[PDB]
Amino acid sequence: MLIPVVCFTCGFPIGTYAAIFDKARTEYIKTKMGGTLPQNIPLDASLQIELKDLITALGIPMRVCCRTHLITTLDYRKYY
Amino acid sequence: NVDITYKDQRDHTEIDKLRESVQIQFNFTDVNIERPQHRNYSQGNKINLLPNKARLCGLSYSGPVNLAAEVILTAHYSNGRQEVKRASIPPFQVSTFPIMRGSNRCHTHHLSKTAKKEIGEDPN
Amino acid sequence: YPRFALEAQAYGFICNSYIAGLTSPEFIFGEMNGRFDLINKALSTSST
Amino acid sequence: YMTTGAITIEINSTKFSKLRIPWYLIFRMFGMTGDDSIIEQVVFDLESNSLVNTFMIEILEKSIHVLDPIFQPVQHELNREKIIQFLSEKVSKFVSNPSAYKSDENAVQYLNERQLTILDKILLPHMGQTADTRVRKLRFLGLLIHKILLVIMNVFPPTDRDSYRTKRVHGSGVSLAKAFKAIFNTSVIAPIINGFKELLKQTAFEELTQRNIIEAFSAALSKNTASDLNRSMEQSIISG
Amino acid sequence: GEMEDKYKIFIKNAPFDPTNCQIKKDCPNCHLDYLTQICIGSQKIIILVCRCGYMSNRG
Amino acid sequence: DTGEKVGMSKQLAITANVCTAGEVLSLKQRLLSDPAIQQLADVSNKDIVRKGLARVFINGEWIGCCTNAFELAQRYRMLRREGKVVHPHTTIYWDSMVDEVEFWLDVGRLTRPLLIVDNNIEKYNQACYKAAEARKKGDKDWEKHKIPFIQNTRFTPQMAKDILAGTLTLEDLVAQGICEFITPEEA
Ligand SMILES: [Zn+2]
Ligand SMILES: [Zn+2]
Repeated sequence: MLIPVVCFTCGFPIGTYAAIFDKARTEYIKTKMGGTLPQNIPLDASLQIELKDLITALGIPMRVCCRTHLITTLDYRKYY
Repeated sequence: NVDITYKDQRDHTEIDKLRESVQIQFNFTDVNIERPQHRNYSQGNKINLLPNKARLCGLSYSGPVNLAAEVILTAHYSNGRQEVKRASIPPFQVSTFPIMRGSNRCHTHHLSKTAKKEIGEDPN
Repeated sequence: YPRFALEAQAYGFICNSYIAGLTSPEFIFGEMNGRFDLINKALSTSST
Repeated sequence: YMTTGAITIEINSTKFSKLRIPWYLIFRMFGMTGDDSIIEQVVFDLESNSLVNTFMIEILEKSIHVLDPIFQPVQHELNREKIIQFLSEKVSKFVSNPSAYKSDENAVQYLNERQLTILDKILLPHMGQTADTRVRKLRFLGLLIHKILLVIMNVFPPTDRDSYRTKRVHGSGVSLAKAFKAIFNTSVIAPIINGFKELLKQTAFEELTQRNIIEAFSAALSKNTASDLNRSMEQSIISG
Repeated sequence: GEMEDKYKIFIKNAPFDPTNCQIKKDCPNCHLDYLTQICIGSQKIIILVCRCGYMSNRG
Repeated sequence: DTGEKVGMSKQLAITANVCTAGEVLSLKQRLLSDPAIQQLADVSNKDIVRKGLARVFINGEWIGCCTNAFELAQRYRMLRREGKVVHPHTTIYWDSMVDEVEFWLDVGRLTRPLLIVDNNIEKYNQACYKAAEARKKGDKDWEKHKIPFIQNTRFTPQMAKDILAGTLTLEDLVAQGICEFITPEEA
């Protein structure tokens, strides 16, 4: 229901940066879109923004697993 | 619109011996459907039955149906003369018909995503 | 495909490999072929 | 269509039960008796001498010369009314005492009118239910026979039982209605009939007033009817 | 046989059915660039029909 | 995938819907009013096989005969694209093998929207005709009167962008004749 405390695969503490990563990510996407209605922002276009440098700025390594689970984990607070 | 004839077999008076059969005829006048309701057990009216309440209590999410009718009968004698009677029935709760979830007859039609989420329904 | 089509594609010739990706007509023909094998495998239990 | 050559018609419905009538009698009851007109009701022409039309008249001419055990004395009959009379002789379930209602005049007309109106509504009801639509019901039934003989002809394939140009998907509303009514038949009007039966069996009808009509109507619709109807409707939905 | 009544209606309607196979071949009657090809029967008889009424095999 | 249930429980495709029942009476009273239809009681079987008239069914029942079945079916198809005279969910089938027209507006018809392809076949045909006129008359450069054939859909990238932006709907595409609903009968 949230980004996990640790990476499911290796156990790196990805959760200690999860909250920040969420909020920062949102702001970052609002920079790349240019002030659009939340529905007029298509879902497929919000996912094509590269989050590589943002995750690196969080101090997270270049591990495939950690970034997979950080980027793709669904938050329940946005579905209910 | 039912219309049939049945042979009568009452043989006590002379006036009974003057008759042949009874012509049955009747129809229904006004039909309407209201939302599902519940009793709450206080000797009162019917209160709204929410879907989760029916899920939990093992009830049925059925709304009562209201019908009106007209019953007009004919009486046939031996000679060939007839006696016609008429009767009017006001709106009358016939039975409860099941209600589909999310339809016009459902309570979660006037209720939005927040309202569905608040009472114990799936908002999506 | 039009009526009385003479091209080989109209009757189930697939020019694409799986790694290249089939098209809609080729996927349908391959779906027709695959469904036959499932049905015959369903007759495997009952008939014998 | 049979191996011998007879072309027959069965009308499955509530009133009747799987009776098969040769393809000429249905046409003759409706006012079209001449054989040339009837062969123009299926082949649509008598002046085209091609393979299809020659073989069509061959099959249909051979069809009308078979002796069905049920329609022997009504095989070459000339008019409509006595054909309908024999129809009543056959299908009338409540008539089991022949040679008696024929001694009077009114019963013949009553049976003829009843069998005229039922077959006016029970045959091809999508074309109408009044007498003015009977004539074109003849033409449409002829067209159906023609289409069937074209498949006998090996000219067109039979109907594909799996293509979706001849399928429909109904769903909740239609099935719920047709089950709300199929069980309405047993638990409502039959109880009303029986309640009126037992009200007439006890209380004098010339003494019966409106109050007792209301009493009997609300008695025949007591909790047994409402219970049985809804229980059978839910049992039908859950049983499959 | 065929081409005569088993498919006469279909053949006459062929130049108008949009789902029929067209052939890049000139027409003699109306000098049209394309014709409609139909392959009927188990002998696979080929007929080139045109909207102008042209028909091969003397039709 | 296993057992006797294979091929028994089917699933709708992503764009497939099921049609409700349309107003059959409006279309029927429109058809009987159409001058290009001879009424069923106003024509006989001999007439319809002599001239070869084509019969017009609506929702199952036969309601007259037309002279040119293809022309009637395509004119009603063109009316269905305007959306005012014929309802967009009307099935208009034309059996060219037996030469009959069928209109359907009942319940249970699977439909899906399909983008409509147009072309300039009429301009191509007149160009071919004038090229033939110059061909037999003796012009050595007759073939520069011919025009290329063009077939295309009217769906543009801007319409896709607006669908993603929510400013365009399917009912707006049907309304301006870009897509139309097709049934397995009409397909
Ligand atoms: Zn990891
Ligand atoms: Zn031509």
